[PDB]
Order: sequence, then structure tokens, then C-alpha cells
Amino acid sequence: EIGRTTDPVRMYMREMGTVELLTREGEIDIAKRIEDGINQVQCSVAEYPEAITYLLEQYDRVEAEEARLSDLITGFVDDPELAREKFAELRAQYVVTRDTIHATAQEEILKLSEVFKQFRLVPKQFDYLVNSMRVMMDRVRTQERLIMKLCVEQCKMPKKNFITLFTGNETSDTWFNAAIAMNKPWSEKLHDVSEEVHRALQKLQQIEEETGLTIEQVKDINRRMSIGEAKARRAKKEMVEANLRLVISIAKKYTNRGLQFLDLIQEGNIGLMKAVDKFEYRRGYKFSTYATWWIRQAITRSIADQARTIRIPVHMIETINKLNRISRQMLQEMGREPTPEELAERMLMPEDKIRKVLKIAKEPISMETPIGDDEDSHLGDFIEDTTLELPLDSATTESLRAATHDVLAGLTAREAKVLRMRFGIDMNTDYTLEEVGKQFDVTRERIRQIEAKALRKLRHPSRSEVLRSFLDD
Amino acid sequence: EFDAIKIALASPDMIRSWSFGEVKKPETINYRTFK
Amino acid sequence: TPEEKLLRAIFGEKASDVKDSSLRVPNGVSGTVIDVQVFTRDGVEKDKRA
Amino acid sequence: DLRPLVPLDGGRFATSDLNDLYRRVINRNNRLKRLLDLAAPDIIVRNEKRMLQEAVDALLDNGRRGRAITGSNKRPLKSLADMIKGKQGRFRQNLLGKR
Repeated sequence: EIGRTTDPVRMYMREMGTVELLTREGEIDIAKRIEDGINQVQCSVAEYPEAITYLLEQYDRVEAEEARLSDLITGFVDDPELAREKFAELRAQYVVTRDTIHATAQEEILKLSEVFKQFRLVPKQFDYLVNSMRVMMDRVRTQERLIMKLCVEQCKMPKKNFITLFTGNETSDTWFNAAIAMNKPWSEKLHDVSEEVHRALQKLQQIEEETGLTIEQVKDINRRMSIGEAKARRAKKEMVEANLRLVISIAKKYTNRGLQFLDLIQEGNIGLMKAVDKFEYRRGYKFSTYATWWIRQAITRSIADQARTIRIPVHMIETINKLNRISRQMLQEMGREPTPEELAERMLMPEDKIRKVLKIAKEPISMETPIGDDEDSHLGDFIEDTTLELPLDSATTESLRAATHDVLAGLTAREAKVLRMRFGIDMNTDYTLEEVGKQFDVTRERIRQIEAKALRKLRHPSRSEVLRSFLDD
Repeated sequence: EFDAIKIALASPDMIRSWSFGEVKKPETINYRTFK
Repeated sequence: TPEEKLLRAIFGEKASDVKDSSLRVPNGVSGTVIDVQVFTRDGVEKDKRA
Repeated sequence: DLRPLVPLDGGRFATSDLNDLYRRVINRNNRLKRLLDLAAPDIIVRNEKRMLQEAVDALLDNGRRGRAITGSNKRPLKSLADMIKGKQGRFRQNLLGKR
């Protein structure tokens, strides 16, 4: 309905002003939904016996004096060993459940979920094991792709009947193999793909081996997984897209710290996400008071992080901000302004760290700062490179090269060689007198006397006086 | 040394060619040392 | 540089850690000094002429 | 060394605006990666992609966008194409006639 603009804050305010904000207890039912999502994921976790045994393995591991239980469990609804008794209960339940190789297997699995899912579980453990479950889904889907490529598009199987025997057997050698003697266009075409589909069926039966419950169930578990995930992400979108405006307020609270507006908004938005994933509904408490500290700390860590073009840590910026507070307090309580060795009593720092902190606080200058009187000569036109060498220096160095060359010409062969090996003259890195005796295979102290004698001759008047003339002292 | 100067677009392959690294972080200097 | 180590070894002078950056009168200018003020950082101890 | 950060006396620094524009782009890009890592709602990733588009567009020209993003001071940043174009770019100033 609008004409146009660019002003990305404009498009942001627009796209966020679609949603109505909220309604009290609507947010609580949204948190109900997010609890529903974590519920479905934890349920799909507990109904996996392989995940159960993995958890058991980790439990004993950390209980083997390897890590605190917090690396195992973020506690239960209870001192420790409550987890130890819970693990004894679930260990007995699992052994009794694997003692049913279909008499009590499903009742036992519901019982095991209801005996371990009561209290809690580690988030990082949750992520690892759910990614393991997604590994099982990887094998599931890859078996799907393999048996579909090797059946329909490769040799013209009907995929309808192809899964129709997949629906009901899915793992054995008749839903595929009894197809191979169906005498169809494909049936006399599956004879070159027979071995690959055969081995794929072998790996799917290994899936059955490594999962317990049926492979169709191995996909139904992560199917409920994904459904609960959608249940969470939907209405998590609702919560965040509602309180974006709350984000915008405190984002405007910080507009001139050297970090543009929408950067602050996005930082606060990430803080809002982190709040919503941690937000509790059962506290019976208002959401905004929970989101506010989160967004504040996020935005502040941002503005300490990447406001200046030279990062100083959170501690230095906190010290600097305290000094600014203390100065804006002290300027009127004294009257004109405080000096650095006056804040030795107002703040309790060593009275020289105040010096360095005052030194560090300034921002660098843009090198195109318009210099005075509005000539286009900027500061960039005034920054000389103090790294180049003067051409007088270059000519001095090269002429010095020549002088030493024709001096060392005025000596023997072994003397000149010893002095080009001892000092790195016209060669690579300087050789050691040990390397001297290594390459001439000679006496160390006599070589030292050799170079002392060379130095003695080089002391000679009318032989090195121009050389000392090189010495500009 | 060279007869002419050529200009064109630069494929991402090309810009990966010129690049002797991948700048990843907004740091510039270290505020105590200046390395 | 190499070979200045050589010269210095042949004459043995000290590589003083201090580099000269003393304020000098610009070229061509030739006047007379008529006031010399010295400021200080109050933590610093005052010198003789100050 | 073509967008230097030479030190000035007493601890100030002289930076070129290409440094600030690059830092803006790197910040916004890393934040976009950090957003895709958490899979935020499409509103936020849309805003971030707009922000990245604008940042790269300003680093390229710092015009074409109504209000060129000024530096700390309220002056517009000399973008990269503001080192080529015009009476102050390299062409008319430091290549054709030199000190």
C-alpha cells in the first residue's frame, strides 16, 4: 500500500508492526505450547531404548570420577544420588524390558519414559542424543533414497506398490525380492541393481539391529520429534515477533554509543531469543521483566564488544563507565572538574591505572578529517610514513658496502673469508665461530686470535680512517 | 613491460585467488600492545 | 644491518638505546630566545630549570 | 597499509574510513551467521540480510542510499568508490599530478 523507501529501520518497523502485541494468558498458553514442544521431543527421546542405554553409559562415566553430575544431568526434581537411585530403577526396568524378546515391551517402554522423563535432563545431552536420533533419520532417509533410486527412476518400478510392500515388510527380502519375479518392465530390470538393493536391505536390517523397534517406528520417533519441533518453533515465532517492539524500546535507549540503531536492535533481538528459550511460564510472573535483563545484557555486551574500532574488554569498559559516572558526579560535588589524582579517593584504584584508563578511552580520528579553514587538505594529507629510510641513508649504506669491500680486498684470503663468515657480510645469516671451526676445521681460540689480528690491522691509521669517518658519532 | 591493461568482472573463484586469507573478525589492534 | 656490526666491531662504539629527537631552531630562522616556560605533569618530579 | 591506522601523538590514532566500513560489514556478517546458527524467525534474518546489503552497498559507494552512514562525527564516510571518483580521488589528484 505504501510507495517506497530504503531506510531499513523503516522496513523493519513496518514488518514488525503487523502483529498485534499479545494478550495476557495468551503468552502463558504460548509458553504452554513451547512446553508442548519440549514435551514431544523428550517423549520421543525416552521412547528410544538405544538413547536410554547411551544415557546409562554417560551416567556411569561421569559417576566414574570423570566429571560432576552437571556434565551428566542438570539435576532432577528431588543432595545427589537421587540420580543414582533413578538410574537403578531405570536399569532394572530396561533389563526387564529387554527380557521381553512382545509381552510387556510397549507397556515397559511407556513405563520407562514415565520413570525417567519425570524430572529433567541435560540440554547438551539432549542435543547430542537428538542429533544421534537424526543420525538414525539420516540412515532411514538414505535407505529411502537408495531403494527409490534403485527401483523406480533407474528401472521403472511403480513407487506406489514399491512402498506398498515397503509398508508392511520394509526390511526383508520379499517386499523387494518377490517383486524381482513380478515380470514387469522393472522386474526384468532389477537384475543389474539386485546386488546394491540387496546390500541396502542388509544395512536397513542392521538399522533394525541398532534400534530395536521397527524401522517404520524408527522414523515415527523422529517424526513425532519433528512435529514437536514445529510445535515449538511455531509460536516461538509468535512470542519473539510480538515482543520485537519491546526490543526496539531499550534498543533506542542506546542510540549513540558508536553502534548503529539496527545493530542494537538485532543484538537485543538475539537477547530476546535467548530469553524466550529460557523463559519459564510456571513462575506465574510477567514475561517482560524476564526479557528485560536479558536484552539489556545482550545489547550492553554488544556495545562493549564492537562499538570502538579497537576492542577493549568488558572489564575495561566497565571501569571506564564507572569513571565517567564518578566524574559526572564529582564535577558538581567539587564544582569545576576532577583531576586524575583526585579520583584516587573517589574511586579506590591505584591512581595510575586511572592514568592508563583515561589514556585508552579516546577514539581514533578519521584520516580524512577536514583540517581547519575548510581546505580539502585532510589529516590524511599530513600523516607521514616514519618507516621509509632517507636516500642519504641508502647511499650511506651502499657506499659503506663498497668501503668494506675494498678494505677487505686489502687482506689475505683466509682473513677475508673469516671476516665474511664471522660477520654476515654479503652472505646469509652470520656463521658462528663454532661453525667457523666446523667449516675450516680449525682451532677456535686461534680463529678468535685471527679475527682479533684482523681487527688490529683494521685499527691502522691511513688504512681505516675513512671507515671511522663512516662512524657519525 | 606490458602492452595493455584489461578489466572485467571477478568471479568468486578470482577473489578467492587474490585473497591470502579470510578476514573473520572485527578486531584491528590490541589496545595495550599495538601488534 | 650486516657490516655495520662489522664496522662497529672494528671500532667498538656503544649502540646507545637513546635516539636523538631534540627540538632545534628551524632552518633560516635566527633569533634570540626570550622566554622559556616549562610545564609538568604533577605526578612528575620537577627538574632543575623548571 | 592502504587503509592505515597510523598512531598519532599521545595515544590517538588516525584510521581510514575503509577500516570502519569493513568492521561494520564483518560485524553484520558474523551476526548473520550467528543468526542462521540459531535459526531465528524469518523476520530477523530478513532484517539482517537487509542490513548486510546496506552495509556492503555503503562500503562500495556510501551513496545510493539516501543517508550515507556518517562516521562517529556527523560527517559521511569516504567510501571505497570515494577513493576513485572525483576531484579528490586517485585519478585527478594523485595519479595525473603529483607532489
